Amino acid sequence: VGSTDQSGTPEQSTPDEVNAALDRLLIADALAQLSAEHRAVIQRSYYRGWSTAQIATDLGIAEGTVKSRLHYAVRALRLTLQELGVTR
Amino acid sequence: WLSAASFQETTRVLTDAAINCRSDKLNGLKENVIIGKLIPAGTGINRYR
Amino acid sequence: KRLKVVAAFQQSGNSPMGMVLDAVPVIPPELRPMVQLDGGRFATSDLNDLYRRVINRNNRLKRLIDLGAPEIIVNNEKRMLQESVDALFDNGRRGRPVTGPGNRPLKSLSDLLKGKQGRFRQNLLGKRVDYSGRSVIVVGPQLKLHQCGLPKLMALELFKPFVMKRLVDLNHAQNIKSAKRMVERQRPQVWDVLEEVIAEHPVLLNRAPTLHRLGIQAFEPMLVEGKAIQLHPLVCEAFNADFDGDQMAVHLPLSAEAQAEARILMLSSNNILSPASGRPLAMPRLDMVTGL
Amino acid sequence: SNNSVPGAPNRVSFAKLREPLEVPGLLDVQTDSFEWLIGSPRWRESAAERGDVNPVGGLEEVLYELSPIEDFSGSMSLSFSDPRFDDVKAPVDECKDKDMTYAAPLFVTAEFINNNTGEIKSQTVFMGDFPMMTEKGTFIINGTERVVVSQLVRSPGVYFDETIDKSTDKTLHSVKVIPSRGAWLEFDVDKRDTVGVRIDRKRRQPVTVLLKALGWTSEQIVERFGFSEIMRSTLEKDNTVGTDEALLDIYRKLRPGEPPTKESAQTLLENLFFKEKRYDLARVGRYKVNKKLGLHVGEPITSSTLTEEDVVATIEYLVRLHEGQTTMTVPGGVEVPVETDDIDHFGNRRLRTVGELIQNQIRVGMSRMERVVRERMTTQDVEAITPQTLINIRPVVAAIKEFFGTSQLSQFMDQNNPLSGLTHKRRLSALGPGGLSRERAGLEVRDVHPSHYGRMCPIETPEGPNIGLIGSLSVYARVNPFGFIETPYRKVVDGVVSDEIVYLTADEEDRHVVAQANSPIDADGRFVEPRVLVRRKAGEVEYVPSSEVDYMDVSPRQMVSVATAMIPFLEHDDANRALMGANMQRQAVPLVRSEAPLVGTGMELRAAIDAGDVVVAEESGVIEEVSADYITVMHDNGTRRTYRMRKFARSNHGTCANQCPIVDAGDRVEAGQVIADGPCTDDGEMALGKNLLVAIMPWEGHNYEDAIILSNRLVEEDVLTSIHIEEHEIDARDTKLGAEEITRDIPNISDEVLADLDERGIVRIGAEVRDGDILVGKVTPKGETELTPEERLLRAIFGEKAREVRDTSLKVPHGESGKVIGIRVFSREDEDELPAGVNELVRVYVAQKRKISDGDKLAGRHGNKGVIGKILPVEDMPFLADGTPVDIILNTHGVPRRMNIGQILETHLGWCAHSGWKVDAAKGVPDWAARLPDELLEAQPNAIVSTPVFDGAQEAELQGLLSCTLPNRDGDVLVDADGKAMLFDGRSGEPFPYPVTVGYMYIMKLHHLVDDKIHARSTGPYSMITQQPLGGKAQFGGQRFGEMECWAMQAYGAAYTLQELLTIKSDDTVGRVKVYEAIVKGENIPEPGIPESFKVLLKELQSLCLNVEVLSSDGAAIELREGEDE
Amino acid sequence: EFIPRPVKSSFREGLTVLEYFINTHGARKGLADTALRTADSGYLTRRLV
Amino acid sequence: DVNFFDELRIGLATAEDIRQWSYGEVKKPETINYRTLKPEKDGLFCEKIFGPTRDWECYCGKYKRVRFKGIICERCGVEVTRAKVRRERMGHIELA
DNA sequence: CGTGTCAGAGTGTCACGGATGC
DNA sequence: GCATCCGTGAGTCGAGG
RNA sequence: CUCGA
Ligand SMILES: [Mg+2]
Ligand SMILES: [Zn+2]
Repeated sequence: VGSTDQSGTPEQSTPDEVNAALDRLLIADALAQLSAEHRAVIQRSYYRGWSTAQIATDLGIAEGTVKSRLHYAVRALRLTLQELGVTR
Repeated sequence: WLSAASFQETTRVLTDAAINCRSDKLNGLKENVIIGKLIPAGTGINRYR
Repeated sequence: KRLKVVAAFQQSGNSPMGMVLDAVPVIPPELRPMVQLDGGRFATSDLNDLYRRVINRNNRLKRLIDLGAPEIIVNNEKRMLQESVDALFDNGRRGRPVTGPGNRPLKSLSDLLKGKQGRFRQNLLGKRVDYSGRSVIVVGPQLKLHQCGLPKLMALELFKPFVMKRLVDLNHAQNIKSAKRMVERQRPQVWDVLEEVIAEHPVLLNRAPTLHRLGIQAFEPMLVEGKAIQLHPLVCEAFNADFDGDQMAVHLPLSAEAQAEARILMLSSNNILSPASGRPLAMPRLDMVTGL
Repeated sequence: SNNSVPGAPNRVSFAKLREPLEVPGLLDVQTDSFEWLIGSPRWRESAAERGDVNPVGGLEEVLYELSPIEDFSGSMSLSFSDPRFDDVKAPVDECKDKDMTYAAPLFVTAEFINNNTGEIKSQTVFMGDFPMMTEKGTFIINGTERVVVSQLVRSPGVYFDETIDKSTDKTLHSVKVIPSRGAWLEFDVDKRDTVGVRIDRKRRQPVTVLLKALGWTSEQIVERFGFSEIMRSTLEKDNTVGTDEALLDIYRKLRPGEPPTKESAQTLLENLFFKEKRYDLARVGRYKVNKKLGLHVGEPITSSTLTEEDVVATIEYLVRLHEGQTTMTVPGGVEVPVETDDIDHFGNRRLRTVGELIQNQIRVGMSRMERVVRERMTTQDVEAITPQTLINIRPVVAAIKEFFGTSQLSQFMDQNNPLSGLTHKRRLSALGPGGLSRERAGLEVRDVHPSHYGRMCPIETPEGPNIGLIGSLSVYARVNPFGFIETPYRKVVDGVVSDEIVYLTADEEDRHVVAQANSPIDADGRFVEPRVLVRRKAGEVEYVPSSEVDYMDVSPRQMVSVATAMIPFLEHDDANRALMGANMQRQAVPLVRSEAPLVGTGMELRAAIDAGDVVVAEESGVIEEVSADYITVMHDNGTRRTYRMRKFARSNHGTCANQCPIVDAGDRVEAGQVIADGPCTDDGEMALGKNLLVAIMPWEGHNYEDAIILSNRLVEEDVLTSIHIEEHEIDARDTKLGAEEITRDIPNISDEVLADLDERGIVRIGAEVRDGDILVGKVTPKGETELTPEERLLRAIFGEKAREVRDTSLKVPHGESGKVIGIRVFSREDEDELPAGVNELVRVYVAQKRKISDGDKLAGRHGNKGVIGKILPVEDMPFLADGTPVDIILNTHGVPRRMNIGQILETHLGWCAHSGWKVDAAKGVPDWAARLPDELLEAQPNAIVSTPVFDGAQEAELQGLLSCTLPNRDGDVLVDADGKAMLFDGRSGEPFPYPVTVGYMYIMKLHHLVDDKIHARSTGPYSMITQQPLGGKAQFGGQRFGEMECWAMQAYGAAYTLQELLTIKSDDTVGRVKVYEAIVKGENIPEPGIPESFKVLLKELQSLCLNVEVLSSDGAAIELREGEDE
Repeated sequence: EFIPRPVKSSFREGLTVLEYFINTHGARKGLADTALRTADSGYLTRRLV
Repeated sequence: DVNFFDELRIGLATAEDIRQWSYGEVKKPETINYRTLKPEKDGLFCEKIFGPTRDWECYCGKYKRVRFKGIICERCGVEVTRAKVRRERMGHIELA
């Protein structure tokens, strides 16, 4: 039906990364205020996307130890974000 | 060949460019504009830069 | 003239055999994108119809070679493969071009580089830029020669990241995230903050066509109400700008060097004389000369 | 009085010349062309009195040409007859609402003729839903009013050219035979004194190669062309001889690659030029040949085909012109001159209107179906065939759909104001298919031709790249069934003006001489002077005896367009600013309330009525009931007709089309009288603006070269306030992971933003909405595998599960704001036909009330344009002696350059209209008012007047009116006999040192408002391929720092600004994000990287088998975030 | 070339119908070539650049 | 990726260079599937050749998570990186 | 899938230089 | 050896389809 | 296609 070179076809656009850049800045701020154990566990589950047992094998710790650290480190960030007015 | 291909006769310049295998020293106003370097003029010359 | 071609192949060490291709490269897909339409159907770049025709005729030739088809079909097929690669690289160069639906010539790969719509002139010598706007220009006699009046709504969006910075400094906003929502919603705090931001931060004014370098001049912005740009009456000669519906563009220099180039090199007060002749341009011209 | 025919307001005209013929129907061009196409009774009755015998409509004309369809044997035949229409499928406004097409089903009578069976089955066959033309002269395709524009094309015929050679500097000659359809044929004499012929743009063969193939012996050729030595050199230099030899020579150059048979070339050389299948000169094309060559000039037009006799007479016509001959008679033909044709003359340039442009599309669509018929005959049996089985209407309706859907002639209707719409229907466009390319239109097609007098306007034309290529039809002009434009004239017998009026075509006008309209004429009809200014062929103006005048112009304004004829004192404005004056009247914006101008031309009444945006009474009667919604009229016979008002409807261009009743309860209204008027109408007259108190003086530089100063009274009293309506739209589709749903529940949004929404997620009627407010709450399900690492962490640190949907709500664009006035919802659930894949569709109408702002573009009727430079408080404005402040301050410097004194003359007459006047009747009528009508000797305040174009008020009478202007309520005369008045500086109090011209001028608000034309962008969307910011305001894009603008930077030496513009501010993927972070962090601006656009350039040079590599200072190639595999 | 008959009226007086018509011939071709003369101008400019 | 590099060299592209660039041959003439929007294998949009439509999402659907970064899927042949490669990975047609 | 009359495109630029060609 | 013919170029910016 | 400087 259509050809992009032909007129009358809308060109593709991609939105700006402003909202993503600001969140990444705030996430990087709240990350520094974490213990070296907690920061090195959320960055292996959400930034590296590993499994619960994969992080346990790397850090040389127990299975439930990774579960407990992630459970708090998430709430620790929610504390730091809500104290700065980050919208729920 | 980069300053010429953006002026006129794009194919005629690009054909003779690959045959003679010309290499372009990126030192010129029109060239640095394309690649994003400071133009070698005004506040871009090495004296003031 | 023959030696010019022959001597080049000898010294360089590249074989002339490259002029004959055994394989043709395919440009990555995002440079020939196929977009879906709001009617359900699709629309693809012409390069996809050219690459498809080369593939169609090249695969049919592979069948004829396997089948041992008569030399008349194989030779007449090989000819069409040559015309296909010729159309993919420069459709229309030899003979009549490959028409698409509606007798429109398809755009080949070499069409992406030629002329005003080509890659060089359209997307390399000139680009669209962030931190810029445009509106109608209106004469403002009260402005000083180094000043210009731009609308408040224009400045807020133009200086949006700078306003967001100060909104979190003065604690009008909790975080930078909510500071962005304040500018999009135009909370009353931004208008007091916006004035602090544009303080002695020069802006660039331009009117097409940009005939000489004074077609772009730097000014000190002053927040004015309304939606029109207020231009000084003396720079009208340089811009060749009358006030019968003209529009001008505004560009905001960000880096320290860019502001310094606007403050010193491009400021309207530092460019009263014409660089072509040396005679002044920002001088009494119409009502001003009659009044004097 | 002016226009005492419909019952309109009494505008008093400064008319010294009587009007012999009243203005025709301004919509006839669109109306008459379509009535002929569908064979309406009105067209048939018009043709009956025209003298026609058995006339045939455009649809019938296509069916008769089509009939009959037969195979190679002749055993099967199909025929069509009696085309008829059923009632319209849906009313006009219903199609605008539901976005369908206004059409009526077309029925025809078809029958199958079988010679071998002796019986025929005839029945009614439905052909297709046929797009119908509204009474306003428009079509409605998918709910948008469109206008089929009349096209100026090269008329069919034989045309001769006198070209001058480049290298040998000898006068050459060429011929073109342009058929109404089929193959072309052009003969020419080159610089070697030889004659040749190109056939269908193929290679140029010697002219005798064609003559030998048609059966002409080499001897009979020498007998016919022997008187010239250039033809004796042609048969000798000829290559091949023989009837069966040059016939194959033509075959191998025309259809190469095919076996040449003596009977395969004998077949096509007859079918391509002499069989009505693949060749046809129209009834106008045949007629244009039979006059140019001087043959068959008496025979009734029956041959719809080129003949062999014409080809010889054409070559005979050419060779004589080459050697200086001026006269030729074809053997057995009348005498005719030998000359070259203009092709710009309106007798050789043809106008094809709506009916023909649609007829040609129907003809092409029928031919595609015809091939389906012949194919379906030889496949199916010859005994179960009915007309329904042979007919596949798919290629027919798809041919009319493709035309109205996509065509340079099917144009989105101009709907700024009624005048813009009326002008759009009367446009004549050279561009389009069959005409010319914009890149091939030279400076000769575009300029004014002397044959355009009274046919196409010499003023009204755009000043952009389409100058000259688009014109407007003159007022009294009309089109004959051939395609040429006729203009009326009064036949002068022997220096005696007669009331007999006859329409002459362009070439018919040259065979006589016509007197200018403003000729001094006796009450009996005899010219006062023996020598009178008269127009002659080839654009010659000279005096000539009174016994030589054959005709004379109907009205002075006969040569101008309708919009051009609306500029008072047009004869005092140069053509440059006059063009802008008419072009900007079509750009006026319909205001909240409308006032008719004090200074008029008389055309304002008919322009509004004929445009079709008012409400005229069809039949005489009394007003039974009147409301803001509808008007009911009780007729004399007893029937009732009710007219519904169009209230606050969005036009094509966002202007407010709003009709208002004029009559009251129990008013006797005559037939054809305005009972209600719409946008830009006041009591039935074009009210494109307002009457403003103007002072002509510089004022503190706020009106510096064409800027305008306005009194804030125009803001406080909504004088220049206009309503604008925008349409916003969004739909709910089916996605891969679910379905988009329109719902009030939107993730992570407060109850405060959603407060203006109803329970469905739609904004409620009446709610005022700024930019960014939600109009329709739509959420689309997004997959889990599409989540940012930070977004998945941010989702975990907020504990919000089940939010697999993201926000895709319809929000208000930047720069929009107003009240929500209407909502329309379309749901697949509720039988509403949506495109496949959609479940719901919502349209929200937002109306803004736009007061006049700083920078909004105002203009008058004389090409005096300008933006609002300053809106002073009412006290700051310079005010008159009685405290009344002026409304608008126009700079003096922008008056004597433009040569548009009409604004000064209007300002004078405008004041006299505002105040009124009384001429001294005692001691007789003064010597300046002797020519004025008696109705003008006394005027009341706020009187309305007409200054017809090229007639109207003279400076002798205008000077005399300023001397007797009526005093105000206090008894004081404010303006002097010069027209100037004493003003007071409202800012200081001191009176202005000199008197200033003060009066009333009609000012229009043009559709160039800052509310639309302001735009700015920090960041936003980027074009996916080039990674540069989008373009245009609607896409929230950035400005283009073009090629010329980069030279300015380099001329300054501003290197960092130049690098900054092209990198971090544009297409640097990482630099732009890091700059935004560096600003919100307060850090410094980082270092610019490499443009992604340059990365694409290299990847594109690679696709052309060019090995481009980037080398470092040492010489090693460096990659750009990529490798290479095999 | 100039028309052998001049426009004797002034714009203050008021041109006749034929006087106005012959004037438009030069006015329209004045605007018409102004678009072409700027094209060859802007082309000569970018060549000089 | 610094912005100081002296020369920009151009030359004829050997038919052996074209294969050195290409991440696979475009065999079939098909484009995508007009229901699933998934590109057909060895077509003009093949993910095995040019790259994945979505980031870290393969064709066969086995690898959709980020933890398998850099794995060449065995069932569909697609690598698992970001869709940024689909702007720079070249293909080629082998002519008969 | 198998296939057995034949039905057939756009047309108003031009200046200028140099390789192309009888 | 030269007339022919091919290929090159022909302002910038903005708004709505 | 249509218009604005
Ligand atoms: Mg202007
Ligand atoms: Zn896979």
